[PDB]
Amino acid sequence: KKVVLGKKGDTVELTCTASQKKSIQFHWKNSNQIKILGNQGSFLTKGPSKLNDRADSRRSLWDQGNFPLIIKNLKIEDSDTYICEVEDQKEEVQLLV
Amino acid sequence: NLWVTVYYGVPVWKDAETTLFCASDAKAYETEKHNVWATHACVPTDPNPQEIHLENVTEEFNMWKNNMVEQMHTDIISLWDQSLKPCVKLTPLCVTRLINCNTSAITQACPKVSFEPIPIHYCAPAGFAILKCKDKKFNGTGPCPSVSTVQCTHGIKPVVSTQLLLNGSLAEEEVMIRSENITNNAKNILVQFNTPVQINCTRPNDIRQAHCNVSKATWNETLGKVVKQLRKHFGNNTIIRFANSSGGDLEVTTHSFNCGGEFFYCNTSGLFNSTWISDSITLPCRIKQIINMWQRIGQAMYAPPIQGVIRCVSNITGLILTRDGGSTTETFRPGGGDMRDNWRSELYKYKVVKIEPLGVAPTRCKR
Amino acid sequence: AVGIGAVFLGFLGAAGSTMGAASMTLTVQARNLLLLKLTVWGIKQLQARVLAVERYLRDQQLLGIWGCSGKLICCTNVPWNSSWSNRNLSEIWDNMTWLQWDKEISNYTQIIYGLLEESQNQQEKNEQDL
Amino acid sequence: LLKLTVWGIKQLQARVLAVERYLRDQQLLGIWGCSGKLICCTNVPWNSSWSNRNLSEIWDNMTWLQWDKEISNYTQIIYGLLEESQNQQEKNEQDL
Amino acid sequence: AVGIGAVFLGFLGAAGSTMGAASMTLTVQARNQHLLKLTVWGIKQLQARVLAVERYLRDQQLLGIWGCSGKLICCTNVPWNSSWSNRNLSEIWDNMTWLQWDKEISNYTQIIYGLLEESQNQQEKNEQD
Amino acid sequence: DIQLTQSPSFLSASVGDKVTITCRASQGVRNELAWYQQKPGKAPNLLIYYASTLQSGVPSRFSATGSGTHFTLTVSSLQPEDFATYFCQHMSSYPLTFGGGTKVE
Amino acid sequence: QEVLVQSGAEVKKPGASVKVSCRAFGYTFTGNALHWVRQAPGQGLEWLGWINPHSGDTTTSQKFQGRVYMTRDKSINTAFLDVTRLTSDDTGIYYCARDKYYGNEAVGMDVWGQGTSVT
Amino acid sequence: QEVLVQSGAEVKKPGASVKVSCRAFGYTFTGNALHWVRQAPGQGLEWLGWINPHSGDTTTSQKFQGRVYMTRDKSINTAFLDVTRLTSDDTGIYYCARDKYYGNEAVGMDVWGQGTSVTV
Ligand SMILES: *[C@@H]1O[C@H](CO)[C@@H](O[C@@H]2O[C@H](CO)[C@@H](O[C@@H]3O[C@H](CO[C@H]4O[C@H](CO)[C@@H](O)[C@H](O)[C@@H]4O)[C@@H](O)[C@H](O[C@H]4O[C@H](CO)[C@@H](O)[C@H](O)[C@@H]4O)[C@@H]3O)[C@H](O)[C@H]2NC(C)=O)[C@H](O)[C@H]1NC(C)=O
Ligand SMILES: *[C@@H]1O[C@H](CO)[C@@H](O[C@@H]2O[C@H](CO)[C@@H](O[C@@H]3O[C@H](CO[C@H]4O[C@H](CO)[C@@H](O)[C@H](O)[C@@H]4O)[C@@H](O)[C@H](O[C@H]4O[C@H](CO)[C@@H](O)[C@H](O)[C@@H]4O)[C@@H]3O)[C@H](O)[C@H]2NC(C)=O)[C@H](O)[C@H]1NC(C)=O
Ligand SMILES: *[C@@H]1O[C@H](CO)[C@@H](O)[C@H](O)[C@H]1NC(C)=O
Ligand SMILES: *[C@@H]1O[C@H](CO)[C@@H](O)[C@H](O)[C@H]1NC(C)=O
Ligand SMILES: *[C@@H]1O[C@H](CO)[C@@H](O)[C@H](O)[C@H]1NC(C)=O
Repeated sequence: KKVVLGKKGDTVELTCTASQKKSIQFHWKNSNQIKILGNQGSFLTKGPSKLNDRADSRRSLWDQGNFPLIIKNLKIEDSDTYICEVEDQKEEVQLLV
Repeated sequence: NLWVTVYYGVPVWKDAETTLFCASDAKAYETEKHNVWATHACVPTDPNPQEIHLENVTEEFNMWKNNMVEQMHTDIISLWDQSLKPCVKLTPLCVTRLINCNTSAITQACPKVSFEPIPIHYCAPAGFAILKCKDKKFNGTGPCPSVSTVQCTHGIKPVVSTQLLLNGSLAEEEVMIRSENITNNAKNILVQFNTPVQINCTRPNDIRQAHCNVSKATWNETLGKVVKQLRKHFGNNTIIRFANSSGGDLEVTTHSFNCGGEFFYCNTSGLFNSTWISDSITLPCRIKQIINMWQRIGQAMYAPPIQGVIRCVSNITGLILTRDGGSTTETFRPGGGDMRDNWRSELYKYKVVKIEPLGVAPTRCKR
Repeated sequence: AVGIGAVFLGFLGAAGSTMGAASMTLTVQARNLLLLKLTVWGIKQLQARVLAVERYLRDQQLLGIWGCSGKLICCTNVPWNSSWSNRNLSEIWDNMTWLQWDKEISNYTQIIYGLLEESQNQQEKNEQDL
Repeated sequence: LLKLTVWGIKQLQARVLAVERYLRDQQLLGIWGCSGKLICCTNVPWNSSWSNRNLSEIWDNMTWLQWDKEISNYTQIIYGLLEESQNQQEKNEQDL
Repeated sequence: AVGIGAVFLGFLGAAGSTMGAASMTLTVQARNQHLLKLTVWGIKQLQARVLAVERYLRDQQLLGIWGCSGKLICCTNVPWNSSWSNRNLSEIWDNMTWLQWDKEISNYTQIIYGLLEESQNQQEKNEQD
Repeated sequence: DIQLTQSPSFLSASVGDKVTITCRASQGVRNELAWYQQKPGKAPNLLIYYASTLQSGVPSRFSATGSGTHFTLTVSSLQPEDFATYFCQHMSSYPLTFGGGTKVE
Repeated sequence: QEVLVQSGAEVKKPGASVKVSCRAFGYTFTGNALHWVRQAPGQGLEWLGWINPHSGDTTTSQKFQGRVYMTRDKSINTAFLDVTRLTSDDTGIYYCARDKYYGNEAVGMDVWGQGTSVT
Repeated sequence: QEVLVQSGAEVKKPGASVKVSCRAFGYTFTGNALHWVRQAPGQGLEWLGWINPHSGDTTTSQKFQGRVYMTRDKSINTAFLDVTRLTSDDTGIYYCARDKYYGNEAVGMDVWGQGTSVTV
């Protein structure tokens, strides 16, 4: 699985590549199965997690298949394994501080 | 010993994915901007609808893998691109981890036009047929025993609204809960009422303010019906809670719709606040000019609103709710925004089939 | 018991009935298979009528290829091979719908069409010529 | 192009209506058991309650107009009998 | 020799092939500004479709008068003349194309059509009565 | 006509009993007779057709037997919702006529 | 789902004629034969007639010929029954009943109306 | 004018799969069957198999099953030969050939391509 390094107080991005190049309903969840962010069609929505105002995404890459997650002001608690759900595919990305 | 005979006209069908013509009811002189789209793409309707109730045959329906939602969607995108011309468009283009995207910008002459939805039928061409599930307790998927052949459907209303369903069709028996997969925490939950909730949501004679009233008692009884129906699926002992929203853009975290050629963004913080265990409410709408288009990725800038009175009254008929599955109690944060869910809830009992009237059978005939 | 005659179930109205009773009403399901407004609305109706007539003509020509022109029910000369989901005639004609039959035959139907086209009208013909 | 959108639609409609009428008549003959024959002859017996005369008188002393004026009371029973007593009676015995 | 089966020569693909070889492939020749887009481009194609349908129906009606209804290879009861350029059947069916056979009886086609349509089918259906 | 006589007419029974009620015909009607129930103030409801087959929606605790001119139905367990009037009617030949009535209590 | 919807109760004088309608919901009206039946209060069921809603042919018992007449309307899917020379013995409740109609024969009456009261 | 155009010279490592193409010009593509013929350098020509371009049926000899695959494309009039599991003995030239195909039987090979050179 993919493992990424991280530093405290810095912005990190995680990629989640789909098969085709259009816009597909996806979601980002943590290991506790709490929603972080996702798209309802052509918009952006966020979850009830603790990373509500520290997790954005690049809107223009949704028309290329990539669904990245951008985390700003990273802390000690943000080191989990992150699950990306798209096209009945669950991708695991391990993040550490 | 026994041989083969062909039979012409046998009653069989296969699952097809063809296109359909609309055939709405256009007046061919009105400047509604729904009618000028209808008079250039729809033929007039049939005043004698054909309905043939079938015998004891069960059909395996499907809701979330339909192939009329994607035919609704392109037609409504064509309507919104040929009807409401915006002033400034911003669509990302991004010609191809080594990539950079630039935003295009076109400028078009933007007038202010009328805007109101008209009822639209969907009628299949010759050779095909439309099956309708007449079961009043339909789960949404699986088999349906009471199927009926319909020439074409009722008048659907192309409502454009997140966070709430406006001017929709009603259920028969009680409030119904439809989902692709409960206990997934990623699929939307569609809720259909059995009574309409009246909402009067208008701009009084500050221009960027709008008072938007709903009745408290009918909303309370509707939420009681909703919690009574939701308690069946979760164990009948779990108290649920209605939160407001969780972040997102302004076109999701509020209730956003169109009222007379203007974009209304009304808050829903005063509706989903109660916790259910075992006279009127006003809403602060802010009319906008910067919007995110639901059809594609991009931003749109429009004109200042028309001075005067802008009044619209409508029926709230359905809800889109999303569970917040954690680690007990459960929370239903009402989200939505994907517009396919705003048409899959009203096209949930229809199927397109192709007749193949040519069968073969073994008999004892000769020559 | 006492009776009065037949009834009229409608177009595609016998799909739930058995094969031995839905084959008597093939006539009903074979009968039904056949300025700005003058530019827009009329030409779509005209195209729909032309498309329906042409589909019926193509399908009747495909019936006429096998030596079965015009008739709703006719007999051919290929034998029923036992690998094509063999059953008794009573349970086929009394306990099945036509939908279940085309569910149970759909893996082999193109072979049936090819055997009907290659034989019969190209085997009764080219043998009567010699 | 004003001559095309006025004089073209009506003539095409008339041609399509004539083609559809001829195909409906040929479909009715195909249901009756005569697929393409002009004169065709069937299995239904001629009941004598329908008005019979001598064979020389019927085939030599009447126009078709007088015969169609005379038989017009009893035409639908003839049509139903020619449907059922041929193509629901010759069939269901060849399927034995 | 070894083989797989038949091939698809084309629409008019069997022209030039022998008479018996083209007699098995008669199936492949018997089977064959929004307002401005629906006034010149949308009516000529419809007229062509109606013309093709009406031509096929009138020619199939001309087949149906001869007693063949809707068959491809039909058979009738008319004696073939010792005239009309009679040869042995092997040279007709194994050496000549259909084009040369139509050019050989180009003069004598109407007599054959009058023998088929008139005084045979009316005579046969008179004999049936 | 054809006369249908029920036997016996008025019954008293407790909850959970075995009851068999009889319909007699003046002529042999094979099996072409059907069994109905009418509640007071409501329309009659169909229970048995072809004298031996259960109507869909009828509970399985009811049954019906019989041949020739002697037909019966049997209820294995009486319920408070099963107290109404029971009728028998034939359709082999004209006229269609019903039983005189069987009220249970 | 399959129900039969009629008109209201009627009160008529003797010697007159009364009209009752029955409309079908939930099924194709031209598919099953339709029966009419009466009830005097306190008596057993006795039967009037039955009609095909496709051919329009009617059939009545040996003691009501020329007394009742049955017609049909396929546009509104309504069957009409008319009773002439009303007497005191015709006072009662009215029912229209869909026959199940298996094998082109009479089988049983499964769908009923709610009864038209005539007096 | 009847010609067959093949691909260029391919270079390759052993063990993988390679694909060559043959496009027909000057005749209708669905009329005559196509043979595939291999020639080793310094040896004689060797025959692989043949495909009917209409029905899609392919026939291969008794010692290239699961190693040689044959597909067609009627929209662009092409025949694709897929050679898998490449060894050192497979360096040579490829020929696509039009059968004359008289009376639905193999008669002879009249039209040949310019050839495709493969080195492994
Ligand atoms: C779905 O809907 C279809 C039609 O819409 C229904 O099919 C009908 O089913 C009924 C029975 O359920 C058929 O009616 C009768 O079937 C009887 C079967 O015979 C047995 O039972 C009788 C009971 O008295 C015994 O006497 C007998 O000995 C057998 O034990 C017969 O009584 C009748 O069939 C007779 O007549 C026919 C000609 O009509 C002959 O071919 C037979 O051989 C036999 O002599 C009678 O037919 C009815 O026919 C069915 N309809 C059709 C069109 O065939 C389904 O029941 C319904 N439900 C389901 C779940 O599928
Ligand atoms: C374009 O033009 C050519 C003209 O040449 C068309 O005709 C084809 O011609 C060749 C021969 O030139 C046909 O080849 C076949 O040969 C088979 C065996 O070869 C024998 O040939 C002769 C006897 O014919 C002798 O020298 C000797 O016995 C050989 O053994 C024959 O079996 C073929 O058919 C013969 O036998 C069968 C069965 O007995 C008979 O039914 C036939 O009538 C015939 O006597 C034939 O001779 C080839 O088949 C011809 N094509 C046909 C007939 O379609 C081309 O067809 C034409 N088109 C194209 C696309 O090229
Ligand atoms: C019958 O079908 C089987 C399919 O397994 C086939 O192998 C066999 O050849 C067929 N018999 C014929 C065509 O006579
Ligand atoms: C002849 O016709 C009359 C009336 O049309 C009818 O009553 C009679 O039964 C018929 N008889 C025969 C043998 O067809
Ligand atoms: C054959 O044709 C000739 C001239 O066309 C004619 O005189 C002769 O009667 C014909 N014979 C037959 C049998 O048709």
